[PDB]
Amino acid sequence: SIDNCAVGCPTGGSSNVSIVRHAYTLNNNSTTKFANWVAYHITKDTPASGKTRNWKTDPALNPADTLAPADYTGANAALKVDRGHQAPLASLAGVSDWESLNYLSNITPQKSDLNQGAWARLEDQERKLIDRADISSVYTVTGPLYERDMGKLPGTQKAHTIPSAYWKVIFINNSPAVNHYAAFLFDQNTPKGADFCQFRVTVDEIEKRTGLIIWAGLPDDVQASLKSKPGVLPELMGCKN
Amino acid sequence: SIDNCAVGCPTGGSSNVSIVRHAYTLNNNSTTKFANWVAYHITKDTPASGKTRNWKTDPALNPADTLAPADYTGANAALKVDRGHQAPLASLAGVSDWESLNYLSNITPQKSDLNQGAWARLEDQERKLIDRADISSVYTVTGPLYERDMGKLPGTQKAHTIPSAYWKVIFINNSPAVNHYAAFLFDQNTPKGADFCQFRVTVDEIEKRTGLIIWAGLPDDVQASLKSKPGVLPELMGCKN
Ligand SMILES: [Mg+2]
Ligand SMILES: [Mg+2]
Repeated sequence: SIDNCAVGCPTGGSSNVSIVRHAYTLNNNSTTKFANWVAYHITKDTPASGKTRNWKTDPALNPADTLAPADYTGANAALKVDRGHQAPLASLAGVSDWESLNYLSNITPQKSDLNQGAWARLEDQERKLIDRADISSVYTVTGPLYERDMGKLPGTQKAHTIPSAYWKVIFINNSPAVNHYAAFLFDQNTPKGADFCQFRVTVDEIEKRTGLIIWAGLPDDVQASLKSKPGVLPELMGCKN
Repeated sequence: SIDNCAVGCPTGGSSNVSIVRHAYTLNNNSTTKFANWVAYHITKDTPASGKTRNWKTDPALNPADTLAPADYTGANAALKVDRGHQAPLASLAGVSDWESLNYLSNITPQKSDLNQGAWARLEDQERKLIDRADISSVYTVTGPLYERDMGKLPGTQKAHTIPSAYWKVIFINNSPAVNHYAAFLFDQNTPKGADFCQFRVTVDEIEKRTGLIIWAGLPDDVQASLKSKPGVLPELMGCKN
């Protein structure tokens, strides 16, 4: 009865079952130890400011299939990474199970310059959409790419795969079949001062680089036509051209 | 009240009053003798096939400010023009005042190869959008441009100005602030076999060329951002990239 996707959650994730919460729906990867995709639904009632960050192992997963807080010891000193959210805390922290935004199934080792720079500026504009009187929902899917070796967390002996990039696919209101949409993709090494508007892509490119089908309940002809066309939602988020 | 525009009818027309019908809202030009813009609203109840075409002077205008059927005599032979509709007959003739679609305020001398070629193929895809289950409206504004000398109807002594081009701006459902949109512009001499997908433009180009502001009730920030960005509605009409 919780629908975080509206037009069908993504197919193609490594796990056949996904975790469904009020905060998000997530598909875990027991090999990489990170979520393949995280889908969430911002409304006027979901943002909350100032919540704290008590990182915790996700209790719904086997502990061997995800990370624990200990696994991040030394990671910033070794790799210049932060504990980066997939589903964003401030946009969703009013939901009834908000503490799950700080479960490590919703976190990856994200380079600090990306986390605190363009990724954060995109989060801020994504959240600001919901303040518009005619925007009642923002539906987003976000996740990693795994395309080059980014190193290993020094604080764990677990096999894991740090992402090489992160993407976000967004639409407003009811469905990308009728409503504006956007897709963005950022390498881990994105400079801190980068403008997030320079990282617009198509949904098709993200699918091709992930093995996923996003918005998988849309009709075939809608998928074929809109997924290879960059959307115009970024123009409402301050972007030009 | 009949609202054929949803987000504000255009400003900048030469007439300070517009004619409002179920079939369309139009703003006449008493100098050119043709409408500056015609706005219309397709719903599932508006299409009707096979209607007849009794061209008639628009009774709501002064006859000196518009054409009469006699004014078209010899025009096809001399100029290779048709009596081309602005608001399209087959998309709208289910409404109660449908014969007004064949009033000459809704007609211009439009080259036959445009009327019967790319302009008709765009009309067909525009009308087909309303068959999609999630599309409940198509709102369109269309009109002429006057940018070069096109010659004169041979069958009249009235002063008039034949258009050199035609434009069409389309969105679905409630508002281009949240819903897909399109804009197209075609020279009179567009080849008969042209692909209408090759004539996509921005709304800003049409405004700068016409002197109008389309969708004039939108907030300033929405107008600035979307009017310089080509829309993605054409991808649902069969167009690629
Ligand atoms: Mg972050
Ligand atoms: Mg026609």
